[PDB]
Formats: sequence, C-alpha cells, structure tokens
Amino acid sequence: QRPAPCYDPCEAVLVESIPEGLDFPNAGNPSTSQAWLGLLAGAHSSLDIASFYWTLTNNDTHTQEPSAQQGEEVLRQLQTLAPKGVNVRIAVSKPSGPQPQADLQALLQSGAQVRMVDMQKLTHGVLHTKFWVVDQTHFYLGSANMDWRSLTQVKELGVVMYNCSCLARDLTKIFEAYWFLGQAGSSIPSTWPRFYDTRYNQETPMEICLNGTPALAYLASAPPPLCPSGRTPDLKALLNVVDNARSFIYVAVMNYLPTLEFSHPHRFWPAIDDGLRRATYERGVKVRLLISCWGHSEPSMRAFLLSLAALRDNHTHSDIQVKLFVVPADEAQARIPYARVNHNKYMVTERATYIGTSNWSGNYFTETAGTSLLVTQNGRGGLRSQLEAIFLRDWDSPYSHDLDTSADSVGNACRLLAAQ
Amino acid sequence: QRPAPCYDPCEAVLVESIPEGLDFPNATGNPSTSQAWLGLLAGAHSSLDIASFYWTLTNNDTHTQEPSAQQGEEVLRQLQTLAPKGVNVRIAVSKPSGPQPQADLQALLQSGAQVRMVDMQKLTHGVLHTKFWVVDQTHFYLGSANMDWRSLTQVKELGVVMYNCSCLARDLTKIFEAYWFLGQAGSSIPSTWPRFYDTRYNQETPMEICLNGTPALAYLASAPPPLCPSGRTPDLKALLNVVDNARSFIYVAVMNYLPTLEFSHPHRFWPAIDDGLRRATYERGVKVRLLISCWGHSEPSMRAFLLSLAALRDNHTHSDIQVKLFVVPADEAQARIPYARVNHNKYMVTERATYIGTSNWSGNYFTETAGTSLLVTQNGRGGLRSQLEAIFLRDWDSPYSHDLDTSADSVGNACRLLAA
Ligand SMILES: *[C@@H]1O[C@H](CO)[C@@H](O[C@@H]2O[C@H](CO)[C@@H](O[C@@H]3O[C@H](CO[C@H]4O[C@H](CO[C@@H]5O[C@H](CO)[C@@H](O)[C@H](O)[C@@H]5O)[C@@H](O)[C@H](O[C@@H]5O[C@H](CO)[C@@H](O)[C@H](O)[C@@H]5O)[C@@H]4O)[C@@H](O)[C@H](O[C@H]4O[C@H](CO)[C@@H](O)[C@H](O)[C@@H]4O)[C@@H]3O)[C@H](O)[C@H]2NC(C)=O)[C@H](O)[C@H]1NC(C)=O
Ligand SMILES: *[C@@H]1O[C@H](CO)[C@@H](O[C@@H]2O[C@H](CO)[C@@H](O[C@@H]3O[C@H](CO[C@H]4O[C@H](CO[C@H]5O[C@H](CO)[C@@H](O)[C@H](O)[C@@H]5O)[C@@H](O)[C@H](O[C@H]5O[C@H](CO)[C@@H](O)[C@H](O)[C@@H]5O)[C@@H]4O)[C@@H](O)[C@H](O[C@H]4O[C@H](CO)[C@@H](O)[C@H](O)[C@@H]4O)[C@@H]3O)[C@H](O)[C@H]2NC(C)=O)[C@H](O)[C@H]1NC(C)=O
Ligand SMILES: *[C@@H]1O[C@H](CO)[C@@H](O[C@@H]2O[C@H](CO)[C@@H](O)[C@H](O)[C@H]2NC(C)=O)[C@H](O)[C@H]1NC(C)=O
Ligand SMILES: *[C@@H]1O[C@H](CO)[C@@H](O[C@@H]2O[C@H](CO)[C@@H](O)[C@H](O)[C@H]2NC(C)=O)[C@H](O)[C@H]1NC(C)=O
Ligand SMILES: [Mn+2]
Ligand SMILES: [Mn+2]
Ligand SMILES: [Mn+2]
Ligand SMILES: [Mn+2]
Repeated sequence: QRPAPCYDPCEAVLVESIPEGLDFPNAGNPSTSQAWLGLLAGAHSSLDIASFYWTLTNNDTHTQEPSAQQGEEVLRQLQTLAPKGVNVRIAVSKPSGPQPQADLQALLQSGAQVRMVDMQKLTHGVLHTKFWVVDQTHFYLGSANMDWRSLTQVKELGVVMYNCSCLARDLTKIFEAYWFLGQAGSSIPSTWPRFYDTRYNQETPMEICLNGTPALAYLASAPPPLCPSGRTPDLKALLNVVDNARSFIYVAVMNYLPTLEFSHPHRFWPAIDDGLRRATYERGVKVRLLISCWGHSEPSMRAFLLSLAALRDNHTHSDIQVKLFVVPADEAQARIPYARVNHNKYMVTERATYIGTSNWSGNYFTETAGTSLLVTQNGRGGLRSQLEAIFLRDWDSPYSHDLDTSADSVGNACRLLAAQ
Repeated sequence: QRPAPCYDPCEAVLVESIPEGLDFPNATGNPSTSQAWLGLLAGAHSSLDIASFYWTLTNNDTHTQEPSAQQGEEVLRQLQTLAPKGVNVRIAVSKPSGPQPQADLQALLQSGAQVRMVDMQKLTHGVLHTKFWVVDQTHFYLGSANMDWRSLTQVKELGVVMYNCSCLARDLTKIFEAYWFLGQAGSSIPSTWPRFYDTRYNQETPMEICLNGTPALAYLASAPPPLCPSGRTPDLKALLNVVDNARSFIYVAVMNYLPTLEFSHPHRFWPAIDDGLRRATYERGVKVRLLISCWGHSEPSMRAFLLSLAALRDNHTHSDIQVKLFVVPADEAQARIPYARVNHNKYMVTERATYIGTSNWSGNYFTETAGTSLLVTQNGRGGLRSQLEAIFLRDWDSPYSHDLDTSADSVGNACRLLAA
C-alpha cells in the first residue's frame, strides 16, 4: 500500500531575500540571489520555471536603482543556458492587459521555450506559483517572483531541495500541467492522463533521506481543476497541518483574508479561519499569525485579524496572537513601485513544515495556481527547527507590530493600522 | 402537493415577565406570563399538555420567604383545579441530575394530573429543556418561562400565546407526544418514529394560517435530531434559514450564546450559528444586533467569542455586528433569591421573519437537548414581527443594555462577561 521510498541524498536549505536596510542584530541563510545563481551555474540538462511575472531589470520597472543589479545578473545568467544546451521551459501567467515582456523576449532569443498560461480563461484565476526545477534533481519553491525587487527590496522565504530527483520529478508533474495549458487551444481535461498522477500525497508521503535522517515529504497543488489522481489539494494539505498541531501554529503570510476576494457578490470563506479557531479552542494550540502590511494591503483584513486576536482566554487556553510585519522605507525606497513588504508564505508547527506560494485567501485554493511542500521529520535541529527560528526572529523583531500600534510610528505606509 | 391550509382564526400575543424594579418609561400592551397562564387555565375544558424542564412554583420549593412567589403559588393552585374538573392534564418533565423533592408534581398527581419524567440524559445525553403548554388542542404557550414562581416576578421572559389555532396546536402536540412516549418506563428512541408523529408543516411547506386577520406562514421546529420524525424541521435548520434569508437586519436576544458543545471533554468548537451571522454581515451587509444576558452564573468563556463577533464592524465592507449585554439589576435582597435577576429571552427577528425558541444558542441545544421554536413569516407592515422588533429595540436602547467595554462595577448586578 505504501509507495516506493526515495534513495536520493536530499538536502534542504531555507533561502531568504532580506531587503536593503532591514537588520537583525545577532541572528544567517544563503540569499535567494546566491541560491539562484548557484542553481544556474550548475544547470547542465534542464530548467523548468513556473512564474507569475518577469521584471528582472531597471528598464522593466522604469527605475534607475543600483539594487536592481542582482536581478539583472540573474537574467544575464538565464540567457547563457539554452546556448550551452540546457532545455529551458518557462510557464508564465497571462497578464491582465497589454504589457511588454522584455525578459521573456530576451530568453526566447537565447533559445529558451516560453508559454503564457491563460488561467483567467481556464479557472478565473492566475498562474501565481513560483518554482524552479533544475536537471530533474534540484528545485526552488517559495515566495520570490522573477523580479529584481524579489532579491533586494522585498522579504522572501523559499526552500532549495538539492540532490532529490524523486521529489524534483514529482514537482515536474505540476509544471507539465502548466506547460500543457500554455498551448493554443488548451482546455482543462475532464481527466488528466496517468503520467500527471502521483503516489506521493497526504495519505502516503514520499519517504526521503533529508540531511541524513528519514523524513516524509509531499507536494500539494492548486487549483482543483489542475489536480490529477493522487495529488493532494493545497487547501487539504494546509488544513491537515493546522488540524494535527498539538502545541503551536506559527503562520507568516503576506495576506490573510477569510473571503473569496474581488467577488461580486462578496463571499465569506472560513476554511482556514475555522481551522485556527478549532485548533486554539479544542486543543489549546498557541497560534501566532504574522501578517505583512504595506500601502497595498486590503483594508478589510484588519477587522478579520481583530476578530481572531479577540480569542485569547487564560481559562479555556484559547491563545491566538496577531502581529503586522512592516518593512521600513526611506524616501528613495518609497519611490520603487511595489517594494518594501514581506512576501513570505509559510507555516510551522511543533511537528510539521508547510512552505507555500499562495496567500491565505479563498481564490488561491479555488481558482489560482499554487504549490506547497509539506515535510515531517522525527527529531530536533532540522528544517522545521530552522523555519521556527526564522518565524521567531521576525515575530520578536522591531518590524512586527500589535494591531493597536499607531500607523504613524511603523516606518512605512500600513493600511491595517489606525491613526491611534 | 402543498398541504391543507388552516381555517382557524389564529391570534398571537407576545407575553413577557418583567422582573420587579425593571422599568421602561412610555414603552407595555403585552399581558404578563402570569396573566396569560391564568387565562389559559381558567378557559381549559378538555386537555392541558405541558413540556417542562423543572417545577418550583412555591416559596417552599426554593427555601425562600418572598411575597413575589405569590403569582407562582396561584398558578399551582389553579393547575390543581383542572383534573378534578375533568381536564386531561399531561406533564412531561426533565429527569433531574440528582435526587430532588418534587412537591409541585406530587400535588398535581394527587389532583389527578398525569406526570412522566423523561430521562433525556440516558436517551440523548441531554435534558428536556422545552417549555410549552397546549390547551384544549386549540391554544399554546411557547417561550422561555419555566414552571417557576421566579419566571413570573424575578426574571425576564419572552413567549408567545397562539389562541384559536387548533391546526398548529395539534402540530405542537405531535412534539409533546414524543416526550410523553419517552417518559414511559422501558422507552427507547425508535429507529423510525411511527407516521402519527410525522408533520406536513415545515420549512419547505409551512402552514398557511390566518394570523390576526391576514395570511401568514407558520411552522414548529424541534430538537434534538433523534426526536425528529419525517417532515419535522430541525430547530438548527429553521434558525439558520432565518439568518441565511435576512437581507436588512438580524436582532437576536438570547440568554447564552456560545459557539461550542458546552461542558464537552475534550472541548468542541461549534461555529454553525457563528459562521451564519459572519456570512450574513459580510456577504449581504446584514446589520446584526446580539443582545446577550449577563449575571453571576454567565460562563466566562462567552466574552472572547462575543468580542470576536464585535470586531466585525467596518464601514467599507458594510460588515456591522454589534453586541450588548442585558443585565437585570439586583439589590442585596433580590441577590438572595436563588437563580433570579436575569433575562431568559430566546428569540430572533429580521426584516421578514419571527423566530421564538426555548433553547440558548450553544451546540448542546441542537444535538442532545430538547427544544421547540415557532417560525412565522407574514407579508405586510406591522404584525407579530413588528411587535417583537419593538421589544428588542426597547431592551437594546434601555439603560439595562451595556457595551462589552462597560465596567463590571456599573451594571447593577454581578456580570462575568465584563472586564471591569
Ligand atoms: C393579535 O390579536 C391579539 C388578540 O386580540 C392581540 O392581543 C391583544 O392586544 C391588546 C392590545 O394591546 C391587549 O389589550 C391590552 O392589554 C394590556 C394588558 O392588560 C392586562 O394587564 C393590565 C395591567 O395589570 C396590572 O398590572 C399589575 C402588575 O403591574 C397586576 O398585578 C394587576 O393585574 C394590574 O391590574 C390589566 O389592567 C388588564 O386588565 C384589563 O383592565 C381593563 C381596564 O383598563 C378592564 O377593562 C379589564 O379588566 C381588562 O382585562 C389585563 O390583565 C392593557 O395594558 C391594555 O390596556 C390599555 O390599553 C387600552 C387600549 O389598547 C386602553 O383602553 C386601556 O385604558 C389601557 O390604557 C389593553 O387592554 C390584549 O390584552 C391582547 N389580547 C390578549 C387575549 O392577550 C394582538 O396584539 C394582535 N396582534 C397584532 C399584531 O395586531
Ligand atoms: C541540510 O544540508 C544543507 C546542505 O549542506 C545545509 O545547508 C547549508 O547550510 C550551511 C550552514 O550549516 C551553509 O554554510 C554557511 O553558508 C553561508 C554562506 O553564505 C553565503 O554568503 C556569504 C556572505 O554573503 C555576503 O557577503 C559577501 C562578502 O564578501 C558578499 O560577497 C556577498 O555578495 C553577500 O553580500 C559568503 O561568505 C559565502 O561565501 C562562501 O561560501 C561559498 C559557498 O557557499 C563559496 O563559494 C565562497 O567562496 C565563500 O567561501 C556564501 O556565498 C555562510 O555565511 C556560513 O558562514 C560560516 O562561517 C562564518 C565565518 O566564516 C560564521 O560566522 C558562520 O557562523 C558560519 O559557520 C556557512 O558557510 C551552506 O551555505 C548551506 N549549503 C547550501 C548548499 O546552501 C542545511 O542547513 C542542512 N539543514 C539542516 C542540518 O537542518
Ligand atoms: C549534492 O550532491 C553533490 C554530489 O553529486 C555534492 O557535491 C559533492 O560535495 C562533496 C562535499 O563538498 C564533495 O566531496 C564532492 O567532491 C562533490 N561532488 C561534486 C560532483 O561536486 C553536493 O555537495 C550535494 N549538494 C548538497 C547541497 O548537499
Ligand atoms: C378566540 O375565540 C373566541 C371565540 O371562540 C373569542 O371569544 C369571543 O370574543 C368575541 C369578542 O371579539 C365575543 O364576540 C364573544 O363573546 C367571545 N366568545 C366566547 C365564546 O368567549 C376570543 O376572543 C378569540 N381570541 C382570543 C385571543 O381568545
Ligand atoms: Mn502534520
Ligand atoms: Mn486547493
Ligand atoms: Mn425567512
Ligand atoms: Mn436541531
């Protein structure tokens, strides 16, 4: 009944982008930039990228920022791959309206293959997923977009899994669905062919050797129409981690909204919300929600976060806490479009790791493409402990604020704090 | 395939108990619970069915010496006259938790009334919480008032008397007959209730009645599920239908509100009603007013859940839930009366519907414990709905209603749901 184990010497590394000027005294991980350049340098056979959008250059953003150099170097290194015999396949979300695609035009000219996926037509969503699969051996999964700002001006969390071909091949099955749908005349098949199916899921995760000790790993995906036989839905994977927690649930996610956003009429979506309420009330689980805040934050989030924060009670052992993580901006940084925010999307418990591409609102689980990596591993000092340490560093930092914080005190625009 | 209409000249009267000292200047065409009950007893010629939780109609029952017990003692004296006059008196009463004297029921048995104790703890792990009277298969009382002298003079109560409505009275008797059957030695929940328990009158096809001279739709819902024969709408489904159909406002006055299965070990989260109210305000911009009672016996865990709902008020989304606590003042003399000086009302009114119940709004009342609710809709300005709305707003606007930030020192009685 249990599927075949993996014999690969899998190694996981948490990789962050830390924005220019954001300091954590006496806390270090390899950067997104360093990890990506390393993957590109080592690529010999194949590179698959699932992507939301491409702005790797100053010219793409109409800026003259020195901090765009890292993104520009990534694009220059990507351009070397197809000429040296690497099979480059890039799946990209179709943009809402007309938009120039300088990065992808450059990669096409280099010999890379590019397909735009019209998720708006197919599912009324977008291709939000961010991952790389390198030589069917290594992968990056996380929050970082193909954006120079993702390296130097926004906070990101991802994982690079090295030397893990069984899980790399499993992730490629998710990529292949995007790749298929990127073709002219494509439609959602009523039944995905057998080659898209996986044996590795919530019920029977993949047995891997992760950093020299046994672990259970699987990859969940969204949305439901893209889900072949055996593939765990992202929402099911996420709620299973919440439902199995017996001590704590720590969530760092850019946006949290228990709704189907931009819907007409508005639709309430309490799947995750009731999961967290159940955890704290039934099992006395300590919940810490670290939500990002910036000038583009949906203001409707504040009331729902205040609603969760109200469930702290010493007698029932109900204990949900909410903080807003705000990346400070100086005058120069404030001029950079869509920068100075924390893009992390992950969850860690006492027993589980969840690393995602999606924000925690309903569209990400019903219409929009996403992928998550689920790991459990008996013992201490592993991937789970490292992610918990990152969460607590951010939670305890001067960049994290209670909901009663004065908006005028936090060092960037924040739509989720009041004047008082 | 709609069922037969009722041709009876149905007349509904809202009946309240207003505790000694509780004043509403220039508000009170409502006859009292005491007045309405004495009227029903004086008119009774053939039959009286009472569903009851407990009997304490005398000072001796409560070990008190209160002049305000006189109304209860007069109700017991008038009840004792019925069986000797040839009235068939049938009393279903909840089995007590421990050994208790039953002076009132011993007196009624001596008069020739029939009494059965229903062991709901054995049958469903609940209690027989329902309060209703059916008089001559023609009139009924349904509401919050127990067979308790305190229910007349020392606690606030809300009920309805439906007069000259034999179709609906006979329909209520079918609920009574379930209690009456289960009160017999050797009883068990039948796998299927016999057809004579079934009703044609429910949420899908309510009874067409002439209510105070104009057409109305009325049905009776019941709890818990094991007592529910074919055709009978469950109380929870009836309640949630009124919430789900509201387009303007939902006004709820209920003694206790707790989105849990209370006293469960382990603790169990129960968001059925909670999510209904959140959905109403978020999806449909429904203005929700929750008027929860508070006294020294209030379960303190209610506060956090009420604060959680109150957090959903914001101008842009049109989310608008307000919570107030209704507190009956008690001086030192009033405070010595056991289990008094509290508001027992359980009802809901919207712009289009009336809900009058016997149950508090927590999970046990919809899963294990016996309850009954009357559901009425009626086209036109005014009527029963307008009268119940006027009672709600009288209580809501009164000096006895308090925001959750009110000092516990400032409400005229002990209140466990205010911080102080
Ligand atoms: C659908 O149809 C239903 C049936 O018709 C409608 O219900 C009825 O609604 C009517 C209008 O509101 C009700 O009439 C009113 O009843 C009021 C309550 O009356 C009782 O209580 C009075 C006060 O008792 C006193 O209180 C102390 C404690 O504080 C007690 O210890 C002691 O009992 C005190 O007496 C009591 O006085 C009254 O008795 C009446 O007194 C009359 C003298 O004024 C006498 O003629 C007679 O004895 C009578 O029984 C009751 O016991 C009452 O306040 C109110 O009176 C006032 O208003 C009228 C006009 O509306 C004025 O003429 C008076 O001068 C008063 O100012 C009035 O009688 C009626 O009771 C309801 N019917 C039933 C069967 O309950 C229902 O509304 C309708 N629905 C819709 C949507 O239309
Ligand atoms: C599961 O297994 C995996 C795989 O083994 C494991 O992952 C590795 O984790 C280890 C930690 O245990 C990592 O080792 C650390 O790597 C750090 C590397 O950081 C990079 O950046 C450094 C600084 O960068 C900045 O500053 C320089 C200034 O000059 C600037 O150029 C840059 O632009 C940037 O601003 C840089 O120094 C470093 O470069 C060195 O290493 C690379 C190869 O990684 C090499 O090519 C270079 O020539 C150079 O030697 C690198 O680019 C590093 O900081 C850290 O440092 C140790 O030493 C210092 C003192 O010297 C101590 O202060 C500190 O405490 C550290 O001990 C250390 O080397 C390793 O990188 C991971 N492996 C991979 C592949 O990513 C997981 O953790 C395991 N999980 C478990 C066990 O749970
Ligand atoms: C992934 O596997 C490669 C080997 O296939 C690892 O590289 C080797 O690393 C060890 C330690 O530095 C050396 O002894 C070998 O000489 C290296 N071999 C090659 C071919 O490079 C690599 O370290 C593994 N990656 C991770 C992150 O663990
Ligand atoms: C219920 O029905 C009875 C009739 O069966 C109503 O009583 C009558 O009231 C009217 C006044 O409107 C008088 O014409 C009669 O004297 C009464 N008849 C009897 C037999 O008493 C009664 O009012 C109806 N409504 C209520 C609320 O009881
Ligand atoms: Mn788990
Ligand atoms: Mn999903
Ligand atoms: Mn309705
Ligand atoms: Mn029910």
